[PDB]
Amino acid sequence: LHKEPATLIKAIDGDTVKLMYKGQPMTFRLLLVDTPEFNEKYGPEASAFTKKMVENAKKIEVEFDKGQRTDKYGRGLAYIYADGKMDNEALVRQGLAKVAYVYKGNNTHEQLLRKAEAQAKKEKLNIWS
Ligand SMILES: Cc1cn([C@H]2C[C@H](OP(=O)(O)O)[C@@H](COP(=O)(O)O)O2)c(=O)[nH]c1=O
Ligand SMILES: [Ca+2]
Repeated sequence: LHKEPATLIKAIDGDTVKLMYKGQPMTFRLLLVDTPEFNEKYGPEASAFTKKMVENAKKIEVEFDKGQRTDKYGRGLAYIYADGKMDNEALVRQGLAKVAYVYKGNNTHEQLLRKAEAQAKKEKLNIWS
């Protein structure tokens, strides 16, 4: 996989963000995770966590996987990095997302994220409390 440039347009919630990618605005949905909706328990914390990561980043990058690059809603499907740190993994490691929506052929980082979930779960963090 390859990292490509993007710039923040605006945070949306724990697992979606609006970025400018190849000069076009698009909403990105984070691969392989599910944060609670803003209206649910840990939803505000998930939203906050992603907002902070992307707004503080000097460099945002998007990494597509091998499979579909947009979903049925026209959202980009990617791993999103803030100064080299992957938000997808970070939200899971913090107990602010569950590994979810693991579809064949867009699952390159599946093991890495499950390992993070196992550790968040061992620590009883947030969702796992
Ligand atoms: C993360 C992801 C979501 N989706 C679709 C599946 C779900 O369809 P449904 O809306 O029919 O439930 C939806 C969940 O996204 P959200 O968790 O943002 O609601 O997004 C994909 O198709 N591929 C993906 O990789
Ligand atoms: Ca969600």
